[PDB]
Amino acid sequence: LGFLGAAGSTMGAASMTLTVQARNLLSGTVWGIKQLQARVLAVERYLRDQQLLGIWGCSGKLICCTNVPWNSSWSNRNLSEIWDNMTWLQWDKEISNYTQIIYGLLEESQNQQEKNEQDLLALD
Amino acid sequence: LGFLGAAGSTMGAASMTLTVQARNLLSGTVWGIKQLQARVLAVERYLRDQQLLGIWGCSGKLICCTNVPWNSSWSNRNLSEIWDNMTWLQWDKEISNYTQIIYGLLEESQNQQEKNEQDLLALD
Amino acid sequence: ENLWVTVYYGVPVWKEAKTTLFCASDARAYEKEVHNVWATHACVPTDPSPQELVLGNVTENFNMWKNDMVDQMHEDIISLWDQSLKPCVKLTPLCVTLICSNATVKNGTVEEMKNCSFNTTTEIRDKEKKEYALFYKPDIVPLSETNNTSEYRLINCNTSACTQACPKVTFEPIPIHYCAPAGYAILKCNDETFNGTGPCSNVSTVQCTHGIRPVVSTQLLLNGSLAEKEIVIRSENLTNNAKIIIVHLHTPVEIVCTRPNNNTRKSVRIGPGQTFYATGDIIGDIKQAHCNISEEKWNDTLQKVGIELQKHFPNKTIKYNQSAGGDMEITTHSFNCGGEFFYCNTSNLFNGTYNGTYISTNSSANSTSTITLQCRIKQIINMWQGVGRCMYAPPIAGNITCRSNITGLLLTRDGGTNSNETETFRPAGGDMRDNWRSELYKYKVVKIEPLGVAPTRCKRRV
Amino acid sequence: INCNTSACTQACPKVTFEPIPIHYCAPAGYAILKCNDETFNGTGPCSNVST
Amino acid sequence: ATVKNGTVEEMKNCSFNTTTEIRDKEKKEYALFYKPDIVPLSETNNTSEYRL
Ligand SMILES: *[C@@H]1O[C@H](CO)[C@@H](O[C@@H]2O[C@H](CO)[C@@H](O[C@@H]3O[C@H](CO)[C@@H](O)[C@H](O)[C@@H]3O)[C@H](O)[C@H]2NC(C)=O)[C@H](O)[C@H]1NC(C)=O
Ligand SMILES: *[C@@H]1O[C@H](CO)[C@@H](O[C@@H]2O[C@H](CO)[C@@H](O)[C@H](O)[C@H]2NC(C)=O)[C@H](O)[C@H]1NC(C)=O
Repeated sequence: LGFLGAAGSTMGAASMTLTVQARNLLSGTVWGIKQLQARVLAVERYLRDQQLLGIWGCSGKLICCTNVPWNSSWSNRNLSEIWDNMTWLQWDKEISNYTQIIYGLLEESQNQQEKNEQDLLALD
Repeated sequence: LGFLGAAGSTMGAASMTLTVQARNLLSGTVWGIKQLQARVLAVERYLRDQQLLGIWGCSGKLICCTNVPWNSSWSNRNLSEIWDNMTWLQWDKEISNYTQIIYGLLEESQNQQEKNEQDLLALD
Repeated sequence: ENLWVTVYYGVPVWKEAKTTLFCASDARAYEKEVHNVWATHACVPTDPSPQELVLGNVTENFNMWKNDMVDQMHEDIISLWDQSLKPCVKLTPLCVTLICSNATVKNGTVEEMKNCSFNTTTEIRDKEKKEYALFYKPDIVPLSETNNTSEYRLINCNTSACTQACPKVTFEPIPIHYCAPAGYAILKCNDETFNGTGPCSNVSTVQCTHGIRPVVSTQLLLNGSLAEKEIVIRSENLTNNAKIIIVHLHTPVEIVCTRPNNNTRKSVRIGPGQTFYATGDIIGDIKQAHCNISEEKWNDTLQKVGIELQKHFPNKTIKYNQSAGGDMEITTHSFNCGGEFFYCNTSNLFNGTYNGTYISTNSSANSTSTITLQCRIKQIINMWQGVGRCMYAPPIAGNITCRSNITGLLLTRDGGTNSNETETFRPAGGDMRDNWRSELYKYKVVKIEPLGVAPTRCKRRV
Repeated sequence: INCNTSACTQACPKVTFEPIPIHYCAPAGYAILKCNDETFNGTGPCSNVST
Repeated sequence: ATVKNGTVEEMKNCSFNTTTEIRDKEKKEYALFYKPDIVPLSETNNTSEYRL
């Protein structure tokens, strides 16, 4: 289906075929300095997102569920109506307010479990 | 033995000491704009190969065996005669045709595993 | 069941943002020389693949006016052209007195250009020789404020210094594909009746845009794309009578242009190892440059445009009229094709008007008859403000002809008075952003935001 | 002899034309292969090849 | 121009031929310059011929 082929497909149907959209984020071809700027900018963006995923413990990415509990004040919406028949592009316009809060919790939870990875392995 | 020190060695003997050849793919020193172009091109190449490995599930790379079954129509060659007494450089000139086919299967198999990583973990 | 946080990568999500799109072109131009043509000197070989993809359930608010791709196209073409004039000769020895002859003809009509002499510095710095060249009158101005009927000047040298266009490069508009770097997508509308701004219920994604023609014209929009099914009228705000209204036709109107005079190439060494060019004697008989348009086709075009100008002005008349006025660059239909800069008078194209009466279009008496526009030719050009604004276009020997397709109009609605019901449109000159806005209307750039967060039924197996 | 052809430049007095030796070499991800068989015709295989 | 007694802080009024917009036509002109930027031209004695 191509690059954005699942744009507008259901969130269930769009949550697969993620690799074809992950595989396009890195490429390059230049004339002049002002496009070399764009190239290194894109490389930087990719590395920033990868580093963010790693800080959450989702290295080897693509889909990665976690422990930071879903506070009801983030969605207040029904699971079927959000998964079966909503689309990701218009899901963003329902949760864009609250992702930036969740990211910090999602880092500190990784810290809180890597502490156990330290301690329990030491004791064993 | 150095950079390509295992070139020409047996595929078994060249399948080890991969780190010394993996470690040389990143470096840089530049005069002018054209060598800067070369530098960012090398960085992009490294990231492309890393992303491809991650899409297959071989993150934390170096050696990573899989499930995508070896169709007999890819080699039709005996295991000892290919592992004990062939070398990688002339192994490419026996299998160069069919790698590009295998890569897509090797992506979708990782997808077919991540589906279970979702489902079975959810049910538990 | 409970719900925790989960993160997906590779999600389809968009936000429109700025980005520098890189130009690409078809491979046949990339065996060519430096600066010939700009479409290859500063671009990359394009690929038709990947083919166009349609997004099967979408809605995105495209906007033809609140757009930033035209700004990039403007900046890129200015910088590219200013780069293209660097290796050329800069004509500073030509800022000298020109003594001109006063040949004259009376009765009927005549189209003379002056024969002017001027002392030149040869390869030797301190030795000079008498010479001559023929110049069109618009580029020649009298020098002295005191009365003298023979001592003239080039129109420059009062303003900035001024440059010859390189003889090896061309002004031919090779098509250009603008397209996006990694992490950005170009979204394309596909609803044929699109007003220009507002939602498109059918939206698509492409890798690289359709080949745009960097072609210059003021009052008529020359070679380019054609509308899909009917004429479309597009303006930023039709309640405003000053803004440029773009009319994009369905069927083209063919126009042929010609300079019949069999001109001659004359060369002049000006300083050590660089040559100034000029026209020598005119061969044959002196004649008038012009452009022809079929009359019935123009009546049909202006009538079909009148049918849609009355969708916003139903009761009132539409009453086309001549350009308002101003300098020679402001009023005429200026264009370049064949290499020589024409400036054609358009007053006969907008002389009458559709009066609501949609007069019968068939059967035409003689479709081979045409309406001729008389044209004037320059050699010194002020293409845009400030970008090394001179270019002396070296003359092309022989007689030349040019054939091209009309595809759109730039118009303007005149100021009303006395509550007039018969109000009038006119041709409009405009900045070049207006010209290219008719071509980049279909496209918008979006960034890909591939990281999303969702509630899920699984917990990490710590 | 010039001034009929292009204009023409003095060599700067501070710079020199001395041929200082130059080492060409490749960026990361590329290698230089060196033939080391002394009788090499110039084209064709080298049975001894080095990096 | 000269002043005597007390003190004076004056600057010179120097004329110079200039090429106008026409390469091969010139016109007379003048400008005032502070002395530190004006030096006598000829090594031979001349009370009026100066240089930048
Ligand atoms: C533009 O003006 C120039 C001069 O201002 C014209 O060039 C001049 O043309 C005349 C006529 O051919 C030349 O004089 C003739 O020379 C022959 C020598 O074979 C002689 O037998 C004749 O008695 C006559 O003297 C004259 O040399 C030439 N001037 C220069 C500087 O070359 C030119 O024809 C004019 N062009 C137009 C389109 O009006
Ligand atoms: C220069 O003028 C001649 C004569 O007007 C042109 O020759 C004609 O060109 C047309 C096509 O434009 C042909 O259909 C005719 O057969 C040609 N001959 C005649 C006698 O008409 C010539 O094309 C012009 N030069 C250029 C470059 O357009």
